[PDB]
Amino acid sequence: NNAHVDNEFLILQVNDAVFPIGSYTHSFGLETYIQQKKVTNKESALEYLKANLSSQFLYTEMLSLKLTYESALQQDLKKILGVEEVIMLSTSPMELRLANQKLGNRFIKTLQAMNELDMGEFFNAYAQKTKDPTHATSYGVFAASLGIELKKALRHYLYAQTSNMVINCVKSVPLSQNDGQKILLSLQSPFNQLIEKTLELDESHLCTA
Amino acid sequence: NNAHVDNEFLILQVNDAVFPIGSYTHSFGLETYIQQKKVTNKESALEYLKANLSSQFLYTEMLSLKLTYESALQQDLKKILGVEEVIMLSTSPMELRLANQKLGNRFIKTLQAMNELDMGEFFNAYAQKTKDPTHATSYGVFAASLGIELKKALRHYLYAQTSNMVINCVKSVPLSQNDGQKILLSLQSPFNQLIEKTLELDESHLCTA
Repeated sequence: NNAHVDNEFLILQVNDAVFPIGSYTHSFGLETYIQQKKVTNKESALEYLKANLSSQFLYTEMLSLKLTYESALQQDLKKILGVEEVIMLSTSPMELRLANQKLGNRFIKTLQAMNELDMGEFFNAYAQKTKDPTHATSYGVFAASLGIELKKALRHYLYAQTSNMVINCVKSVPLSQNDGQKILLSLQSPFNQLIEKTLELDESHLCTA
Repeated sequence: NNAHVDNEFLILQVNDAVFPIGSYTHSFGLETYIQQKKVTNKESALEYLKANLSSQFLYTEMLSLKLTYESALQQDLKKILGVEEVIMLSTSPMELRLANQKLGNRFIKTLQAMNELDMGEFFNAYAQKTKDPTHATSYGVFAASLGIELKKALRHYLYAQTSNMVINCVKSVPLSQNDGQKILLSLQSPFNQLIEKTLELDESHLCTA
């Protein structure tokens, strides 16, 4: 059914800022750091981003993507829903939880609206049953369902999220556009460290940051 | 010098809509098609996009990217400048030519502002000598200079440009966001056809559409 679908383009399409699912929620956490004088320049923005990437973003978002990808390969819907339950029961404040659930639901619905894309029965079942989807967990199931390699799936998702984080810093601090690009370049080695760490973690580390 | 640079992330970074070089110029050509009732819905937008992609966008933009990539591998700056000369002497109207030159200059300058990225001597020389850079021609030299595979370089550039074309249609016609995503999905096979055709063409085809 997916002979006309090229995963090499589809992975760009679903990570594009124009993929119509709403804004990522990283700006929620950043808002306090600017008002309270912590993030003021390129250097302190870089510090904040490295710290964020290696804490909650790693132990919740990135890890959850890996876990639901791996569980989807095993057709273990119970484990996927279990992961989503842990995340929901750990996320504060409620406004952020609701924003995250909205984003996950919109990701699933936007895929389903593309009627000429067959997500397969396991994804169909996941979409029918999910109560607390997130962008990362639904994306993990999506990537596994289409046979997209895990490391690649992680790279594209990580870059897209981080581009959003950096542009939030550029607009909110504010910084020059050139400082934004220097930050993104500086984060490439951290990105590789983060992906390698993600592959070492498991359910026992979920939401532990 | 580039041990800390990962081309797999850099190619996403330079094709991101936030890469600070200004807007792509595809909307210039589209403006007439909407006012004059040609592009009115998803189907006619798809028709217009396929036609555009396989005409001037192929025989000027995509081909020029391939030509300057290949010439950069040969360290043939004369041929690169020759390609840019042909394009400049073929582009109408003057407002679009100036917009294209501005975009090419900004692409080069934005790369050069990232002081921790070494583009290499050949790129340095190209940047010193170029008179009529374009985004596609400068990107070709950039990709070859960093050892990014041609097909990959073409895929990321083609997707980014087409995402811009489709969102212009979504906003200007206007269309629903879902129709935009259906169009992008429908263009994946055309994309592969376009890349394969680009690899068959040479200087004798440049600007012939």
